[PDB]
Amino acid sequence: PRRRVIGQRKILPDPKFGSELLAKFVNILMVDGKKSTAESIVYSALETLAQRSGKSELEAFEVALENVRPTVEVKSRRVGGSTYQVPVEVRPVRRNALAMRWIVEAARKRGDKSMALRLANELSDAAENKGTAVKKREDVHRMAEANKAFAHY
Amino acid sequence: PVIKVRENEPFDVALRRFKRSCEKAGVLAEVRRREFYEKPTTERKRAKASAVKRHAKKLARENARRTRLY
Amino acid sequence: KFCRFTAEGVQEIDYKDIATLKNYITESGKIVPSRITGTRAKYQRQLARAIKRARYLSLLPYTDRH
Amino acid sequence: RKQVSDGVAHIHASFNNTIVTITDRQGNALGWATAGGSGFRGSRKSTPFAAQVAAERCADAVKEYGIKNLEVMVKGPGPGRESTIRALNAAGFRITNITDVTPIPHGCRPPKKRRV
RNA sequence: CUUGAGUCUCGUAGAGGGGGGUAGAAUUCCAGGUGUAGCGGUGAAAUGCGUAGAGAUCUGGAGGAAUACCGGUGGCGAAGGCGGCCCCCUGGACGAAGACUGACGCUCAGGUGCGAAAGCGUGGGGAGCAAACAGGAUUAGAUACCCUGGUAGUCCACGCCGUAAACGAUGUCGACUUGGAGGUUGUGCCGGCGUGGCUUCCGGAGCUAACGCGUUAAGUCGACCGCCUGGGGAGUACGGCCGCAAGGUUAAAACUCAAAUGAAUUGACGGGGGCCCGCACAAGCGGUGGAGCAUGUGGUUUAAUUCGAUGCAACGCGA
Ligand SMILES: [Mg+2]
Ligand SMILES: [Mg+2]
Ligand SMILES: [Mg+2]
Ligand SMILES: [Mg+2]
Ligand SMILES: [Mg+2]
Ligand SMILES: [Mg+2]
Ligand SMILES: [Mg+2]
Ligand SMILES: [Mg+2]
Ligand SMILES: [Mg+2]
Ligand SMILES: [Mg+2]
Ligand SMILES: [Mg+2]
Ligand SMILES: [Mg+2]
Ligand SMILES: [Mg+2]
Ligand SMILES: [Mg+2]
Ligand SMILES: [Mg+2]
Ligand SMILES: [Mg+2]
Ligand SMILES: [Mg+2]
Ligand SMILES: [Mg+2]
Repeated sequence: PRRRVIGQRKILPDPKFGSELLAKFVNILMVDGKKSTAESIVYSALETLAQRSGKSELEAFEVALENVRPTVEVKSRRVGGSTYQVPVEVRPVRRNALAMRWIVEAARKRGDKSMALRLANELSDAAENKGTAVKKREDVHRMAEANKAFAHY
Repeated sequence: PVIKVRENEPFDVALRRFKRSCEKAGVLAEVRRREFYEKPTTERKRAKASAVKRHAKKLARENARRTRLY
Repeated sequence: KFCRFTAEGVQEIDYKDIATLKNYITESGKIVPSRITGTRAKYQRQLARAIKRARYLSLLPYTDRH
Repeated sequence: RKQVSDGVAHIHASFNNTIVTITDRQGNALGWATAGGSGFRGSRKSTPFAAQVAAERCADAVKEYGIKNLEVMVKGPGPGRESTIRALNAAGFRITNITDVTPIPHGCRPPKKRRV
């Protein structure tokens, strides 16, 4: 806004693991205010993710974020009628939000039956750079690298 | 702007001395002034306008030293 | 400031006097404005006239890229 | 094929393009690169980043001559004046001199102003 | 007669003018070397140039035009104008100490001359630029703006043209009337005190419709000249004169309107500027526009489909 009186809003950590990061994943996946319906999807998907990779409940989700988190994005800007896409580094908080949003949006447009398996299928693919969530991360990185010449105002 | 690199001088300091030498001679100012033709009627007009504003701002600055804003 | 030719009782700047003339040309051979060296207007015209005469005799250079 | 070890870099920085030519002391070109030929067209061509890449491709294209110290001629008003020189230094050359050789008439009539 | 006007003596500054020569940078072209795939251009492109070797870089040569820096609301000239450096011929201005002539002045219709640029004629020259023209874009169209090229012309000699927002939109000459801050150029006395010329800005009285001018007046006066009499028609037609032509100059009338206009004020507006704000963008979530149905409206139909609201701010509105 023009005023900048915006402050951070408190988010409770998830009950089963006490993770600030994972609670936001539930919120992004939540639809129509149905948080309970979304926790069962997140918890049963990470249960599948842990038993399929054996790493753990928590850092198995994190290693998926490492391969989806963007490092630089382009912001549109017009000078002479044609728009210049200016690459800008992404702050750490927005890196998680973009990663979680891409994972959820990539998962939703999949072919699996249950969303819990649909999410776990996409989260597992993020570990070895296969899913469509990491493919959007690549597209953002390539688009930012192509427009690297415009990294100025 | 012929710049000779000196011993034990880092490149950035040597490069910085090159900008200061070029900007001193105003080579980029001459080139931009020469890329298009200037009519003699409009070079006299811009020279006349540059002198009047350097005069006007001086009196505007002088009268500010005789004025308080609060 | 301090136009040096008036303080020295100068009547001509004597293009042959190249030691004096090199104090009024930039490192690229451009004549320094009297606004920078504080030279009187009359002697600045003699100075520019002498520098151009020295340039023609190849005593002074027109530019740095000869 | 031959060894020179001491060349001159001529940066041609114009408002539309940057051309880098690395010659010897005698004025004989060995390799060259341009911002336009470095994969940048139109708006991207006239950026300092494009000129930096041109320097990187020109340094590598002349890598088989074994240049160690390099003199620099900077010509033109383009944005890629300083960026190319810094890229040449990062390439691994010993910069001996940096000289601006932009042509200034003391001349011919310039074209008429564009009424945009 | 000497105070206005002028002459002589000494010097000063100046892009004042005419002729000639010459220097350096740069552009273009030509020949060649190095070298390889782009160059150039634009908001983006394309035309265009380039593997027949361009662009870049270096060497040599040719040619024309203009003189970076100095350079300055700096200087000179009646005005137009005048800008590298040197020589020759030449005009004017100013200053100081006198001497000399003895008002010998000012203005000036007709007349004479000079008079930017474009243009015209004849003969040369031609780098760059560039009307016309061609091509490519842009666009609804684009006989333009932009791009790539490009001929007259721009340069020289002679002759014509005689017009410009030829403007300080302010005729010339003379006198008088508070000040301040400068620039430039002399000159006298000891950086200081004067005294002349030219010139820039601010400002007092005064004047002015106001804006503004203000010792360089648009103030107070005098001398002479030019010009004006509502807007349009119209600086046009016809006639005369001038011109090779283009046209220039002098210069109406019918008719038509009741205004046209100047300055300043308050607003509004600007694809003017500056500073701020709003789910206004941006960052996101979910929608509408597609389907069925509900409802209102328009249209149509009907005997009637009651009337009203009907940009935002009518259309699940009066109901
Ligand atoms: Mg152009
Ligand atoms: Mg007459
Ligand atoms: Mg002419
Ligand atoms: Mg002719
Ligand atoms: Mg002819
Ligand atoms: Mg053109
Ligand atoms: Mg004039
Ligand atoms: Mg004028
Ligand atoms: Mg008049
Ligand atoms: Mg005034
Ligand atoms: Mg007529
Ligand atoms: Mg007639
Ligand atoms: Mg938005
Ligand atoms: Mg619908
Ligand atoms: Mg109704
Ligand atoms: Mg109605
Ligand atoms: Mg309303
Ligand atoms: Mg409603």
